[PDB]
Order: sequence, then structure tokens, then C-alpha cells
Amino acid sequence: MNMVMLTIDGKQVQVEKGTTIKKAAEKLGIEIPGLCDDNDLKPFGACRLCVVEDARGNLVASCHTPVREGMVVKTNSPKVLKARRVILELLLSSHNADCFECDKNLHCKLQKYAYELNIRNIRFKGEKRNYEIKDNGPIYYDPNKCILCGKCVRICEEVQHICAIDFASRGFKAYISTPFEKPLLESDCIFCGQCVRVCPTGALAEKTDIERIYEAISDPNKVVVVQVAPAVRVALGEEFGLEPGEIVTGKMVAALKRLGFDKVFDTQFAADMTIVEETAELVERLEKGENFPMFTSCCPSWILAVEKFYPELIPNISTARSPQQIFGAIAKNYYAKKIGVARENMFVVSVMPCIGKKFEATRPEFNNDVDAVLTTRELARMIKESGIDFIKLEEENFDSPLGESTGAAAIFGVTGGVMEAALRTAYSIMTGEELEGDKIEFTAVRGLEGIKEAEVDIKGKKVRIAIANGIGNAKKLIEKIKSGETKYDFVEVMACPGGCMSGGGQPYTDDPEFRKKRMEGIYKNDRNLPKRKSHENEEVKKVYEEYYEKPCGPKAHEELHTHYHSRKKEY
Amino acid sequence: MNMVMLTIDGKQVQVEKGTTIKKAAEKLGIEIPGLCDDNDLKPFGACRLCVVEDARGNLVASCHTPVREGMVVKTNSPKVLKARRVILELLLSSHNADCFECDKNLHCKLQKYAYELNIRNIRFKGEKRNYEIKDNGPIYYDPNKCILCGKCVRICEEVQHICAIDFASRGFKAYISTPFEKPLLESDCIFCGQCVRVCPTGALAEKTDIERIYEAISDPNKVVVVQVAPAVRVALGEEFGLEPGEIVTGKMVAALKRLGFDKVFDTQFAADMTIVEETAELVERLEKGENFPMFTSCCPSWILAVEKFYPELIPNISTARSPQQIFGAIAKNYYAKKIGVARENMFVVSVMPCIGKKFEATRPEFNNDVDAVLTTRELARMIKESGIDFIKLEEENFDSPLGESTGAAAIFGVTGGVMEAALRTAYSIMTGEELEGDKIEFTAVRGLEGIKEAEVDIKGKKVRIAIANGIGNAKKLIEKIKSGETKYDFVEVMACPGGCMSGGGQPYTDDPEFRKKRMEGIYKNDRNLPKRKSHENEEVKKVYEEYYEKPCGPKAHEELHTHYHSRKKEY
Ligand code: SF4
Ligand code: SF4
Ligand code: SF4
Ligand code: SF4
Ligand code: SF4
Ligand code: SF4
Ligand code: SF4
Ligand code: SF4
Ligand code: FES
Ligand code: FES
Repeated sequence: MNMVMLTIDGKQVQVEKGTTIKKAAEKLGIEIPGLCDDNDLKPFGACRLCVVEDARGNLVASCHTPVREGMVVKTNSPKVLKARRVILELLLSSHNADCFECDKNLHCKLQKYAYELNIRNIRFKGEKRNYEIKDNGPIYYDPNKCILCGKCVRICEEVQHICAIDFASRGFKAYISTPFEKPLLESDCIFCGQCVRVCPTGALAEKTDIERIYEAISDPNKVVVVQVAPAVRVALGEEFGLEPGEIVTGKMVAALKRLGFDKVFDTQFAADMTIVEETAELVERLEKGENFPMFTSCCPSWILAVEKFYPELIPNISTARSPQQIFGAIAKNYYAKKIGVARENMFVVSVMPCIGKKFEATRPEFNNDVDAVLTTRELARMIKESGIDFIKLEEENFDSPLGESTGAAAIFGVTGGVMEAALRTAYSIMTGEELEGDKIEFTAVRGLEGIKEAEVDIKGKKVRIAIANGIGNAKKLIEKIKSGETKYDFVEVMACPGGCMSGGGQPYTDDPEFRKKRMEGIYKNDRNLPKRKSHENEEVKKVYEEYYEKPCGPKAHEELHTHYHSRKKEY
Repeated sequence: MNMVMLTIDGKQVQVEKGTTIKKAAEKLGIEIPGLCDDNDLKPFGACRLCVVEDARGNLVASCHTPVREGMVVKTNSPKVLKARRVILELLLSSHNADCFECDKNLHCKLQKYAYELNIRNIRFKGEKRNYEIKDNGPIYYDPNKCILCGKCVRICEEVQHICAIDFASRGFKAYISTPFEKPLLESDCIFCGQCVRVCPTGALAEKTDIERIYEAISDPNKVVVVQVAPAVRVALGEEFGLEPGEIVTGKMVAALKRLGFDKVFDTQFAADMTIVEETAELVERLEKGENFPMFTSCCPSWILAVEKFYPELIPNISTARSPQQIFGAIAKNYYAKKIGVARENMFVVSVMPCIGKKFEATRPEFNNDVDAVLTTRELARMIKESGIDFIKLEEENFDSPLGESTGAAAIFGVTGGVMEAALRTAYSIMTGEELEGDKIEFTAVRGLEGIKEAEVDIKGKKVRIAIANGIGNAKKLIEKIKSGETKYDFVEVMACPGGCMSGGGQPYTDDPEFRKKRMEGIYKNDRNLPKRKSHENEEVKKVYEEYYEKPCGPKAHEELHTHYHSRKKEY
């Protein structure tokens, strides 16, 4: 091993060779500001705001200069501060200053740096950016506030391997867009929502359906039922000053009950129903031994990717609905006749951490089962708007008769958790017995690796299980499968890297290790529940024996399944 | 005690009769927004943003509504939210939106309420407020961001009884002004800074001089000494997310060392200098028995209030300088000859929590001993500017030979702690012995009462002592003295209510009970020290025996004394 000695602010530093000055100065109790840098991306050097001076007398960037042995650098010299002040004055000279009306208010990094570097009087006044905004679906793009940091194109090209947007024009009028300024829906985008999560300004944000929620609640002839996702309860607490990984289920239930919503349920019931349907389909397919491999259809971004780029995989993907639409069908068809409320007077609201769900809700194939879709940020805005203090609430429980949950549906917010639930139910449906002890947990499908392969043995029969997180890794698996190197049986894809815990709806964070904390939170949540199996739930059995009488029945085929059509129109 | 039964948002409430419907709902884990209300002021009802809905169906204000038996109210009805949204749109329609240049950025309450209530598109665009910025000294007034809440007028009317500013004009063009738009120096202001502390916008701020500090640092031939106030050690941590009242001495010393300052010192040394000099003066005045009562000179605002309103008490004021100017004279007179530097080439910077110090630094009669002054908020902004992480610093001590101190000089940030620091020294100098055990602490001069009185018996000799915090209580006690009811010996006055811990330079807080926490922090800091007596300090005695040889000497009269001249201009 090779170690490197250097001096920073007159202090001796030992660092491993090859790390940058920004990374090497983390343990020294100092932080260099920068806008174009992220922990998941390569250095770009477009902000030029992270400059520090070496011994010679010139300023160099600190995010892409490797540490060489025997240099002295300074961080609080007056020249560096002057350069940073002038650079932020230049940035702020052409920014439309409607900070009252910005969705990214109180979380914008540019605003924090404008406060932090003591800017009080901008001498450069003149031409401002003046473009026209247009709708794009669930993604609201305002090119008046862009600073051309390049994070969105880098996260859409280097990680996602999709290349949906890129730079355009030259000079002062350069701007990031699609080909020929077309809307994102008919472009090559798949609505993963990663570009929204990394934008340091308010250029990229979410279309809001807040007014429709308030008009629906204000109407005295409409009954409102609201569902929450499994992955919201672990990261909702970041807005209110708590560390990530805290379980706030009861507090959020109390907040939802006090917000005016008539009924509060959870997706975990529909999640268990989806698991039952998927494992029935898997058992049937394995008995016939046809259409290998079989893909899961629980991620709207994945199904958009299949419909847009790979139309040949349409026969091989499952026909099961998303859990959101499953709960919508249950609420509009079975619960409504039980309570005695007309279908035209029922409102269903969902809280999900994804952005693909916002587009998925308005697909004409689903007959408008879900009316409006929220995100975690919108729910956190409701709580502050209504004045509810989140810290000192009293925890309550979910309503009846479909609020009770199991431990199999509590790990959908982690990559491969659907696979653990599928193996948990498949072991019981094949072997006939129930796993007890450490055999309940499948540790072979846990972690944060890009590709997760497993050879699962059930009563002497071995099956192949493949998990891919990230669209690029899914493309790699597609290339390997079409190459015919090996054959799998049951393959999961989630477009967001790391699972739904890192979707576009989750609150913004600065810690570089939020994924590990959220995984620990979800797993500790799952370990704190008496029931760990999907089929052991009673209410799912009551719903089946009350209305459908059989999984994968003709009524279930009518309501619990859908068909996909290829969107890859030829040129 | 008579209790009242009611319901608020469907929850039963038990509260005493007489509380409003906003202050009696804070203990239900719910809080309704408001801008015109503060815990130290009578309700005024100018925001009209704290409205709720009663049973009848008309919107009623909450900050001035007494509660009676039998009301049902709701604070989350759609009508109330719509009214609040429209009212905030009306406010932000006429606000100059340069939130990058605003000194109150990331702490403005209007910004936070614009974020909370989900404002996205201002429909009412029209004529804005267009006034002209004028200079006033240490108070920077910008009547373009004023929302006419009236907090400054009420706090200069109800508490201070100074009557410096008042409303002017009518209609849309009304504003806050002095008579005839004269500068605040020539008006009846006394520069207490309370109006700065309560302003919920960026209208009233500080004239910030970080720039001059920066070319002072960048000059290679100038040597910089920075001094810190006793009341800063208990309030800086609130700027970094800590609980108020945490002792952060070592952390702020490390931060000041890393900021480029050549030498760092505490002003407790000069404070003990002032204590021993004032004790000598008090012993002298007791021996002659003339010019009673005698007033302290530790507060510049008190001196201004005397020079403007009560010019007949000038012969009765102590001639001792403030500790800041005494430390400046020591640094520019004794320390400079010891190190071997020219007097013009020494730069003295102070970090004090008061606002009147900014004006006091530039008096022509002090011969420009100090060059620039700061407050705690600017110190925190500099710390965050250089990138220093305050949480993970290492404790380090002061410099030499003016770094160490005693416990008598650490309680200046409390109403009463100055005379409590002088009674021990007077006891020691007149009796000849030193207090032991719990007799060091005097429990009769601690608390938060408006006027504190005590009769202290020392060796059979009784002295009458009085404390007045707040200029209103000072005026009351001056009226009592001029009435001739009782005779005093030694009177302390601090202009800000609650002592120097509630100055204008301290960080903004929303907790209603910050004064108790700050007092507890100060007392814990005092009790965590080995030496508790000003006389037992070593370097004070060394300085006298090397340069003065006697307190109240001709050299001390030349350098540690000043004279006051009346400012009451005849009309
Ligand atoms: S949503 Fe995903 S695919 Fe679409 S532009 Fe953003 S990063 Fe690229
Ligand atoms: S759109 Fe957002 S992420 Fe992309 S360059 Fe502009 S500011 Fe950066
Ligand atoms: S992007 Fe940031 S600085 Fe720009 S308007 Fe929005 S909040 Fe203000
Ligand atoms: S992984 Fe989850 S958050 Fe990401 S696109 Fe798929 S469903 Fe949405
Ligand atoms: S007072 Fe508040 S809202 Fe107005 S410009 Fe300053 S920070 Fe923005
Ligand atoms: S500084 Fe004090 S006296 Fe002067 S206007 Fe403000 S509150 Fe009134
Ligand atoms: S100057 Fe500040 S405190 Fe005074 S009325 Fe205007 S906004 Fe209110
Ligand atoms: S009491 Fe302290 S903070 Fe207030 S004006 Fe006097 S010296 Fe300044
Ligand atoms: S973000 Fe580091 S050089 Fe631009
Ligand atoms: S601000 Fe409370 S009633 Fe006006």
C-alpha cells in the first residue's frame, strides 16, 4: 500500500493516493463548497466555485485535482473568497428572483450558498434568462432558473444509460432539452425521476395536484380514502429534523387522520394480494415450463422501458397490476358496495415515493381507478401547512377492514424485497411446510450490489433468481439473456438504483450514506412484526372467499390483470 | 381558578378562562401561523393571517379572541386555508423579491410562511413599493420590505418608553419613520437594538463590515487581535442546531484561530480590570460620602439615554470606560510595546452582542482605540463562509498573557451580574478577608424582576443597592430617586430587558423561554471554573505593578477615564 503526506492549513494529513483535495479534506474539519459535484457522478468542473490556491499562486479546482506528495494549499485566503464572491455574483446576476414562488424554496443549494458567502449588493445588472415554460407531464421544467451544472444529463447518461436529454445552443443561450423541444412523454424518457432528485436549483420539479385534493375534500358529497406506500414511513421523518431510519408510522397515521381524510389505509394489503397473484402465476408457469424468463411488472418505469425500447419482451412479462391499481380496484369495486357509497362519489388518494406513478395514474387503460397521486414531499408540506406538530403526536393504528399488514409486504422499499417475499410464499406453496427460524430470511439477495444472482433450492429442485437495480444493469442482463449464456426463471427490475428508498419523491439529503441507513431502518422495521408471511394474513383470505373465490379467476383476470401495448413506433 | 370546557378541531380542551384561542391551543400539538404576535407584546391584529372559523361561519381572528364556554372551531377548513393563501398572495404582490441580497435570508418568517402555505403563482401583479434607502449608522433601514406589522413601534412604545419612531402617511403608502425622515442619530433613539431583534422581515438590519475585516486580514503588515464578549459563549451554538445554553468556548476559539486572526483574547481580563477600578471608586466615594447615587457606565445605550434625556445626572455617573475600550487601549498601549509593533499597525476587532457598541466605537472622544466591531450573527456567517464544521472541532485555550480570567467576569450577560461581581471585591477590600462557602453567591440579585432591590450588610454596615433592567424600569427608578423616598448607593442599569443575553446581535430564536436557558448556561459556566474572584487574578496585578503601580492613578486617569457632555439641544 502507498500512503501520501500533505499539508492543509498548516496541518499534517495522511491520505490514500488518488483521492481529490475535496475528498481528502473531509476528515480535517473543513468543507469546500461546490455545486457540480455529487458522490454518484464523475467530476465535471463546471461550477468553478470549489477553487483553492496552491503554493505557486494560481487557483485550481479541488474536485478533479489528485493529491500529489508535498504541496501546501490554502482555503480561507482572501483571494479565494474574492473569486467565489465574484462567481456567485455572476450566477445571481441572471437568475429570476421569484424565491417566493419557487418549489425548491428553503432547500435550494444556490440560495444557501448565496446566504453563506455574504452577498448583499449585486453590481452586475443586465440581461436575464427569458425562456417560456411548458408542461411535460409529471416533470415541471423551468429553464429560467437553470445554472447549467450538468447533473441531469450526467445522471441520465452515465448511470441510467438512457440519454433522454442533452445540452443545446452555444454561449450564454445554452440550455438543456430534448430533441426539437418535444414533450418528454413522446421522447425517449422513461420517467424514472432521477434527474429531479439531483437538481440543485428549482429548474426541475413536480407538477402538483394539491388544488384538486382541496376541492375534493371541500366537497361534502365525496368520501376520501388515502393509502401510503411501504417506503414512505422510513424517510418521512427527515423533513422534521430526525435522522433517516426512524419509524414514524403512528405519527403519520395521526397526521393523516387530522388532515381531513375520511379513511386511511395502507398498500401492504394490496401488496400481499399482488404477491399471492404473482406466486400463483409463477407456480402455473413453472408447472407448464413456458415463457422463460418471467419478469415482474411492479415498476412503472420498468414497464415504460419495456414498452419503449424492448417490445420483444412483451409476451415474457407478467400481467399483474401495480399495487396502487390493485388497491384502487378494491376500493372502487368491493369496499364501496360494503360501505354503501356510490363509485362516482369515492375519492382515492395515494402517497408514493415514485414519479412514474404520477404518469401511470392517467393511463386510459386503467379506467381512472386512482384519481390523484401525491409524493412524500407533498405530504410533508400538508403537515406544516395545517400546523400539525409532528414531534409530539400520539401514535395510532390503521382503519378497518384492510389496514392490517404482514411482514412480507414491509420490504418492498428495498431492492430484492419482492424476491424475498416471492421465495417466502413459494417455499410454502411448493414444499407444503412453513419456514421457521433463520430460513425465513434469504441473505443471498441482500446488499447493494448491481447484480444479485441466487441459486435457490426447494426440496431438491434448484431455480435461478436474478435481481437488477438500475436501468443500465437491466440492459446488461437483457444483453446476457439474449446472448443465451444462461437461463433464469423469475427476474426483478427496479429502475431506481437501490430500490424505492431512492426514488424521486423522497426528501432531499446531504449525507453520502443515506442508503445504508434507510436499509437498516426498513430491516429493523420488518424484524419488529409478529407475522412474516404473506398468505398468513386473514383479510386477504376473507376478500378472496367473499368476492373472487379463487386466485387467478375469471373475475381476477378481468380486474386484477391488464395488458400492454408496444409504444416503439417505427421511424 | 376557573376552567373552561371546549373543543378545538374535535378534541376536548381544558384551559383557564382568559387565555386567547391561539395561546391556549399551542399545548394540543397544533400551532396556527401569525406575524403580528409576539410573546412580549400586547395583541395588535394587523396580520389578519391567524384567522380561524367558529361555529357560526364567519372568520374570526385568534390572537385577540378570549375563549368562553361552548365554541367549536376548526383550523384546517378549506375556507380558512384559501383566505390565508389569498392574504399571503396580497402580501407578496408588493414585496421587492431580492432574496439573494436580503440580510434576513434563511431566517425571514415571511419566506417560511410563503413556503409552508404552498404559494406557486402570483396572480396579482401590479405597483410595488418603491422607496429610497437612507443610512442611519449601525441600523440599516430598508422601507421596501416592510409589511407594516408594527412590532418595532410597539416594542419602542410599550416596553422601552423611548418613542423614537412612529407610523407615517396613510393607505398603501404608509411607512415607519422618525420625524421628518431625520437620521436615527439625531432623533430620540438610544440605540438599544430591540427593534432589530423582533423584525420578522429584512427591513431592519445591521450595517455589516466584513469587507474592512477582510482587507485588514489581507494586509501582510497588519497584526490582528480579536476579543470575545462573555455573553457570546452561550448563544453561538443555536446558529449550528444545538440546544441553547451549551458551552462552546473551545469550539469558537478553534474557529477563530482557523479564521486567520493572529491573536484571540477574551474581554474578561478587561472586565476584571473594570471591576477592580470600580471597586476602588466605590470605596473612595464611600469614604468621602459624596455624589450619591453613582451610576455604572457599562452600557453605551444607558449613557446615550442620560446624555439625551437626563443631562442633570452627568456629575453622578462613574467615569470608568466600557470594558471594550479599556481592552482596546491596553492592546494599543501596553501589548504593542511588548511585542514591538507600531500603534498604527495594530488592528483590534471585537465580537460583542450589542448594537450600541457599533455606534460607540466611532465616537471622536475615544481616539479610535478600536477599528471595527462585529456581532454574533456575523461571526457565525464568517464561520460558515470559511467552511469550518463547528460540531467536530477540538477544544483549545486562549493566548497569552491576556487570555486567562476569573469567575467574577463571566456573569456580565445577566441582569444583576456586574454589581454581584463588585460586592465580592468590595467585601474583600473593606473587610480584609475573602468569602468562603456559599457566601460568595448573592441570591438577592438573581432573577428577572423589573426592579431588584437589596440591603446588604457587610461587617455591620448596611448599603442599599438597586438593579433596573429595561429603560422603562430605569425611568421608573429615576422617578423614585427624584421623589426622594429612599437613598441608594450604587445603581446598575442595562438597557435591554434581561441583560446583555437579550441584545440585538444575538441569533434569532422562536422558543418563548430562551432567557431561562441562557441564564442557566451562564450560571453553569460560572460554576465550572476554579477561580471565582476578580482580585485573585495574576496578570491584572502584573499589569499594575509594571505600568501603573496603583489603581486610580494619573496614568489610569489619563487612559482609563473619559468625560461626558450633554446632548440635549435647546429648542
Ligand atoms: S426522468 Fe430519468 S430518464 Fe427521464 S430525463 Fe430524468 S433522468 Fe433521464
Ligand atoms: S436542469 Fe437542474 S440539474 Fe440540470 S443543469 Fe439545470 S440546474 Fe443542473
Ligand atoms: S432556484 Fe433557489 S435561488 Fe433560484 S428562485 Fe428557486 S429557491 Fe430561489
Ligand atoms: S424503483 Fe420505485 S421509485 Fe423507482 S421508478 Fe420504480 S416504482 Fe418508482
Ligand atoms: S424579507 Fe424575507 S421574503 Fe423579503 S426578500 Fe428578505 S428573505 Fe426574502
Ligand atoms: S433601537 Fe430601541 S429606541 Fe431605537 S427605534 Fe429601535 S426600539 Fe426604539
Ligand atoms: S420595520 Fe420591521 S418591525 Fe417595524 S413595522 Fe416594518 S416589518 Fe414590522
Ligand atoms: S444591555 Fe448589553 S446588549 Fe443591551 S445595549 Fe447595553 S451593552 Fe448592549
Ligand atoms: S463542483 Fe468541484 S470544480 Fe465544480
Ligand atoms: S397576527 Fe395574530 S391576529 Fe394578527
